[PDB]
Amino acid sequence: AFPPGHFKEPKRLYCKNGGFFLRIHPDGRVDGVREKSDPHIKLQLQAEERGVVSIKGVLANRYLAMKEDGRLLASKIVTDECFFFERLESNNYNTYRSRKYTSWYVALKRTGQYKLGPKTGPGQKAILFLPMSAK
Repeated sequence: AFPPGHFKEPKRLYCKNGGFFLRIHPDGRVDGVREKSDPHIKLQLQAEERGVVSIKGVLANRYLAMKEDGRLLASKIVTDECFFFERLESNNYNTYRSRKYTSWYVALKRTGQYKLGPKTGPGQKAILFLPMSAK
């Protein structure tokens, strides 16, 4: 598990697939971008309970959610679709697994689009995110 401080400061989440940072747009679209200065990739992780986080786009003021068909969007209000198990994998990247749809992961495709929940799974490059400083 992670200590305090992981949650104190905002983060960028760097995806192994394509080198995309996870981006939360003002209108609730979620996607990836390679540019580290994009203002919409500054995220805030918040511990909801042990090993569970919500992920907020700071500038968008919206929380990452995974929907029942597997799509990603970001909502103004926190709901049960906004919670993820955060786990450090053996390769030192993290995964984010839906607490509601427990086989599905937050993931980005090589195109920059999100990858639909049902196509995700362990061992994919698409599900691996490295948190780092937002500075």
